[PDB]
Amino acid sequence: VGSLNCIVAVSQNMGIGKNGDLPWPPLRNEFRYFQRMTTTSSVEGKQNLVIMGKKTWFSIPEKNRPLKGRINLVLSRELKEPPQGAHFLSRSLDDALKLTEQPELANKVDMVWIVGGSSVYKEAMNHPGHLKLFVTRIMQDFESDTFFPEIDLEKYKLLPEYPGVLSDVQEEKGIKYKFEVYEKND
Ligand SMILES: *O=P(*)(*)([O])(OP([O])(=O)O[C][C]1O[C](N2[C]=[C][C]C(C([N])=O)=[C]2)[C]([O])[C]1[O])O(*)[C][C]1O[C](N2[C]=NC3=C2N=[C]N=C3[N])[C](O(*)P(*)([O])([O])=O)[C]1[O]
Ligand SMILES: CCn1c(Sc2cccc(OC)c2)c(C)c2c(N)nc(N)nc21
Repeated sequence: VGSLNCIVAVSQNMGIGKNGDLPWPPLRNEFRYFQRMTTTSSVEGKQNLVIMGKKTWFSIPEKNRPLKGRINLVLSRELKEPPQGAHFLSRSLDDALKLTEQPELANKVDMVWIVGGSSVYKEAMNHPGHLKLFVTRIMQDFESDTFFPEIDLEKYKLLPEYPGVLSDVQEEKGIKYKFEVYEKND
């Protein structure tokens, strides 16, 4: 199994969701970028795995589920099986990651992408090890009911460039946003 990564899009006041949807109106290229980053392997004959909490899964439009060309794994202690359309179910982040080391998954999985929500991000961010955060900065405040955890810039370095990620500002529907990559290794 390769890289462990988080990917998120966040507002200026650290917002990631509101009422089970994004705080902002849909941004076409942000969706494209999320799709491109989580799908693209760098290891022939392998697939990336996406790990998300239950609320995150159900927040994706049913038509868009499962995230195609990726192995879809949902985190939940209440569910007894994977949701309709999902591939795997685990009862914790550790278990999910433990699960990648099984004869089954071990040789099929390139990158692992945590795609939210807050609690999943928090646990990954605070766990020792090599981790990147792919952060889309939505450059306004938006009304939100769930937030991205604190990024500790003592451990997470903002990268000055990263291949296949743009460095300038984008804008859709009057909303400016930028892509960022942070790395820690501890
Ligand atoms: O953590 P969750 O997925 O839900 P949260 O934090 O409320 O997120 C949903 C909101 O945020 C948006 N969003 C999601 C990802 C990225 C993103 C962005 N802008 O990039 C935005 C969505 O649109 C929503 O508005 O789910 C909570 C349930 O999942 C289970 N959970 C989380 N973590 C674990 C876990 N189960 C087991 N282990 C772990 N580590 C829990 O399920 P339960 O209650 O046990 O059945 C949580 O309830
Ligand atoms: C495209 C919006 N979006 C989303 S919601 C979404 C995800 C995939 C498909 C989809 O179809 C409308 C919606 C998530 C979970 C997500 C994420 N973790 N990181 C970034 N940078 N963007 C994200």
